[PDB]
Amino acid sequence: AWVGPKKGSQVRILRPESYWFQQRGTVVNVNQKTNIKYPVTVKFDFVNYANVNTNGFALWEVDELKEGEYDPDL
Amino acid sequence: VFLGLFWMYNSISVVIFHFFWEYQSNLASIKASAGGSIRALASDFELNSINTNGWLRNFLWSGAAQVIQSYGSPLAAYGLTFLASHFVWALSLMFLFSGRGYWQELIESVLWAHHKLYVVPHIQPRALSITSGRAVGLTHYLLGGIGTTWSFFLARIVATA
Ligand code: CLA
Ligand code: CLA
Ligand code: CLA
Ligand code: CLA
Ligand SMILES: CC1=C(C/C=C(\C)CCC[C@H](C)CCC[C@H](C)CCCC(C)C)C(=O)c2ccccc2C1=O
Repeated sequence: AWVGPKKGSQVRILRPESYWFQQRGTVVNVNQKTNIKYPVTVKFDFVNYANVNTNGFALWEVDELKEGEYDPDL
Repeated sequence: VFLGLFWMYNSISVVIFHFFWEYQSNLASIKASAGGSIRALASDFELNSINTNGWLRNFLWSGAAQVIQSYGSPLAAYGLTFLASHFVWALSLMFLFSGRGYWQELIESVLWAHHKLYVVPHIQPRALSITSGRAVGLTHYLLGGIGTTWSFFLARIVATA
């Protein structure tokens, strides 16, 4: 079975220190291996100060959002 | 090159100060009259340009009367550019003394204020890079110093000559 957010679904970042904290990003892929601590790879429209907009997150650091339960205006 | 530009500014500023004081001293000396032929020293430069206090009193403070008393006269523009040059030069000090990180954190707080009101610019606000900050500071420093000297020299040499 698939564990974690669905591919391509918007998620809100719950990692306090992340540049996109409480912001929204699109899930690229979730590594379906139990040993991976940060499988959820999320892509963001905004780039951080390192000019990188893709990062991996833990399962508990991302909140999957429904198709219309978030704010489209960020 | 960034530091050498400051030192070039210092060098050329001292050079033009030397030239301007020598020029004014020669103009005053040739304004002996005709009979006065013992200039002794006089030569305000030759008699006073031997101290830092001598410069600060008899050149900068002495000739600044023309540029600071220019209000209401055609040299009021020189006075205003004098003030603006001082302003730009202190703004340079702002850019040169400070650093990128602080301004980045300040912009983070300001950008939170923006996001709170659904403003959210997408060209993400980043403060000037370290080299960009140094370059802006140097540009403002050169502009302010050179403009101050420009206004001072022009007001002094137009009002008195
Ligand atoms: C908010 C911050 C702030 C402000 C506003 C000032 C204000 C000033 N500082 Mg300053 N300063 C500050 C913080 C500040 N200080 C701090 C924290 C430090 C570090 C300790 C300093 C260190 C410092 C130094 C070392 C010096 C100053 C100086 C000055 C003066 C510049 C001369 C002047 O009035 O030019 C403005 C006056 C004018 C007449 C300009 C108006 C006319 C011009 C030509 C047009 C400009 C308008 C502009 C372009 C807008 C038009 C838009 C249009 C084009 C569309 C002025 C009183 C200088 C000074 O007073 O020397 C004695 C100076 O040398 N400051
Ligand atoms: C008295 C106020 C004052 C003045 C005179 C300047 C002047 C300048 N700033 Mg500046 N600045 C100011 C306040 C001021 N600043 C303040 C308060 C801040 C915020 C803290 C900044 C932040 C800032 C940054 C971040 C940067 C500057 C830069 C510059 C330079 C731009 C170079 C240029 O013209 O590119 C164009 C070059 C040309 C050759 C164009 C031709 C010259 C034009 C035609 C002159 C006339 C300008 C224009 C027509 C006047 C009318 C404008 C409009 C009303 C029509 C110039 C020396 C930039 C540069 O710094 O240095 C690296 C830069 O990156 N400034
Ligand atoms: C390395 C780069 C470089 C070089 C070679 C020069 C060269 C020169 N600059 Mg110059 N300049 C430079 C960078 C440089 N500049 C920079 C970066 C700035 C910006 C701050 C300036 C700003 C500047 C100004 C504002 C002026 C000059 C002037 C001059 C001229 C000085 C003539 C003079 O006083 O004769 C004196 C030198 C001699 C007569 C040569 C002999 C001196 C002694 C006796 C030699 C001893 C030899 C000894 C036997 C052997 C020694 C060996 C030992 C070293 C091991 C000369 C052509 C001046 C000029 O052109 O006025 C007309 C001038 O007004 N420069
Ligand atoms: C708050 C006080 C204050 C501050 C911070 C400033 C700031 C400034 N003034 Mg200023 N000024 C002030 C008050 C102030 N003014 C007052 C009250 C007056 C009287 C009305 C003046 C009259 C005045 C004049 C007439 C001039 C300035 C200039 C300057 C600029 C010098 C920039 C620089 O780095 O020079 C670098 C420093 C130097 C080049 C040193 C020159 C000063 C000494 C006395 C010359 C000594 C020469 C001697 C041979 C020793 C040389 C040593 C060598 C290694 C440097 C700067 C914008 C000058 C300018 O445009 O730039 C130079 C200028 O022409 N101001
Ligand atoms: C203030 C400051 C910033 C912040 C500067 C920023 C964010 C640049 C943006 C400033 C805007 C573009 C000013 C626009 C021009 C002004 C409105 C004044 C010109 C027009 C008036 C004369 C009317 C840095 O990024 C920085 C970096 C490294 C060292 C020192 C510093 C530094 O001192």
